[PDB]
Amino acid sequence: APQQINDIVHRTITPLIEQQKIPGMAVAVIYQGKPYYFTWGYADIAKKQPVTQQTLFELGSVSKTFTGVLGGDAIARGEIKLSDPTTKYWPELTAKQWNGITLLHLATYTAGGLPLQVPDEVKSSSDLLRFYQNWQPAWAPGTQRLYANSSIGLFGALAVKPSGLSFEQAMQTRVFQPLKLNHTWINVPPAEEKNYAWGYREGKAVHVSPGALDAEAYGVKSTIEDMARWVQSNLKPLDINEKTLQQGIQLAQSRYWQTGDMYQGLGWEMLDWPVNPDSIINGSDNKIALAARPVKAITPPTPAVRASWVHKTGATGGFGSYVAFIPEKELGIVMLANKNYPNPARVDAAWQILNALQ
Ligand SMILES: *[B]([O])([O])C1=[C][C]=C(/[C]=[C]/C([O])=O)[C]=[C]1
Repeated sequence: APQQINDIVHRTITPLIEQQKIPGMAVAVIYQGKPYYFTWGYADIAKKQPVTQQTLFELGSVSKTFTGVLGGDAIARGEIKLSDPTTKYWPELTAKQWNGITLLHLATYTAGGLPLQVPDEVKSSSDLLRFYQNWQPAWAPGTQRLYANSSIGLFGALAVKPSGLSFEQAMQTRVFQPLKLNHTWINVPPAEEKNYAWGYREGKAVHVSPGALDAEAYGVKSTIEDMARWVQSNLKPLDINEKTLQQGIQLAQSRYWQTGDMYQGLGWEMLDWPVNPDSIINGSDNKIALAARPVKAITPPTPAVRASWVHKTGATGGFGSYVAFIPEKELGIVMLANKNYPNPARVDAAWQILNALQ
């Protein structure tokens, strides 16, 4: 890789690994449309397996970006509309609090207070229905944003309903495959277990536990190569030959709501570039990102803005990931680690690297 990239990457990530005690890490910088990889440490401390470009990391919530696109693809196919009420695809949802709550609200965390976590006790199709029937919105729809798995996770599940495909099958067929993300999984197959890094929490090795709507909200695992490719796809969707997917990607980067200087897309979150570091850094901390906040509707939604910083953080009990890219500069970065460390440190590192390249 050009010495410039190599130097800024190493000057930035090295102190990060030491300060945060990150066991293993992979980074990818997309510069002028070309990917450059970097790896450090361990995928498995006990078995001394190093992190390589083939190592799989839990993406955590970055999986929400895949769900936003799959959803957008469904829209481009005319299978769903964001303006359709939730009940059009789940008539069994009869509780009156649901009238007025649209797929857009589920996709954008603006239904009125759906919780972050779906309860552990919710493990079946009937439990899920009961959970949503019983939920009580604290606010009218489309007024406040509350980042939630139970919100976009339901969006993902309802969105693939007309396809007649399972969520995993829709995702494989309509997103992973066309984009050649061949080492990206919702369920890691036996043959790939050997490249599946262990997550580290409090020094103990861990892997994400199964849960309701996990595939739709935080259940994707991937390699630094597939993630770099996922970034290039979102940077330049017009290169995607599959029509509905191309649209879908564009749709996920449209601006539906604004809160502070942040705009909510489908999965992705965007800010106008040039952007202020403190604004994206302080803004990413789990004190702002998860908090209840009023939103102003963007009527109608602004189509994907090329001069934007598009990003998303992700975390599981054992993993910390981050994706950020600037379409107008053909610039992006992917940071995957098997330790869940503070969001501000990720965004800080990512900004130091990308700013240094325009
Ligand atoms: B992201 O990363 O942000 C996320 C993921 C996951 C969660 C939860 C889970 C449970 O259930 O606990 C959150 C968030």
